[PDB]
Amino acid sequence: VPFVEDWDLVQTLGEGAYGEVQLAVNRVTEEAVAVKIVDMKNIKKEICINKMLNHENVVKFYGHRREGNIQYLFLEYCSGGELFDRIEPDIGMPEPDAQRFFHQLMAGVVYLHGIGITHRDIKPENLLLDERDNLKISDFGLATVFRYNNRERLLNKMCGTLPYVAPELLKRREFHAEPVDVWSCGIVLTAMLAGELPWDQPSDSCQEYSDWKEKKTYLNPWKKIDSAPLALLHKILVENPSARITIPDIKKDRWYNKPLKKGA
Amino acid sequence: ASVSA
Repeated sequence: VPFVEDWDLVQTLGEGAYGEVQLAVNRVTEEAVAVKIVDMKNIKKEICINKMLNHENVVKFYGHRREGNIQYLFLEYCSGGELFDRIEPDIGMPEPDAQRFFHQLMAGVVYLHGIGITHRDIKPENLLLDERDNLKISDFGLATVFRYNNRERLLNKMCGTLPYVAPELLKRREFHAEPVDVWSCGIVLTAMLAGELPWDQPSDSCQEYSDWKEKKTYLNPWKKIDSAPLALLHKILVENPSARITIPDIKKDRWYNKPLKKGA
Repeated sequence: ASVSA
C-alpha cells in the first residue's frame, strides 16, 4: 500500500532545550502517534529502555529512525495530555479520581520495578492520559536499570525534580532505587489531593518538611486531605527509606482499597 | 512538516 509510511506533523505537543515532541498523523490511516525529535548535536540508552516497555500504564515505543543527526522516536499518543492539567491549583481533584489515577500509577511503577527499571522523575507533568483518561508513565530520559541478572545495583546519581525527590538523594552517597520512586508517587498523590506541593525540597533546612516530620498536619496541604489518604501518605513520606512502605504494602492500605469511584 | 516511518 503506497503512502502508509508517510506521517504529517500537525501539532507541537512539547518543545524544550532537549528537542521537541510532535503529534504525527498517518497520511493513509489517520492513526495518531507522538514523535520525539532530537538533534543529536544518552539517546541510545533511552531507546534501549523504551524497547523493553510493554504495559497498559506506560507509553509504548513503536520504533525509531534516524536521518543523519536527527533521531525520530515513534511513541504511543496520549490525547488527554498531562495529569498536571487535571489538578486544580490549591484544590486538587475529586478524591475518587485521584484514587483511580493512583491505582494506575502504581500498576505502571510495579511493572517497571518488576523489569528492573527505575523512572527517577515521576511527577504529574510526566504522567500522561489517553482518551479514556488512562494514565501512562512517559519520558524515560532519566530512567535506568537498577536490577539485572537478579542483582540490585545501588544508585548514586542525583537526578529528578527537587520537590518530588526523596530525602536520601540529598543526604546519602548511595541509595536503593525503588523507595525513591515510591516517594515521588507519594508527592504526586499529595498534589492530586491538595493542589499544592508540600515543600520546595525534603531537607531539614526546609521549614515545611520539618513541620511534616513534626506531624503538624493542621497546616496545608495536609489539612485538605481526608484522614484515610493522609494515613497512607504518613506511610509513604517516611524519611528512612528502609522504613518507608513498599508497593506490596501500599496495595494493602485501607484507603487504597476503599470503593470510591464508579466505573465510566 | 512530515516524517517517514
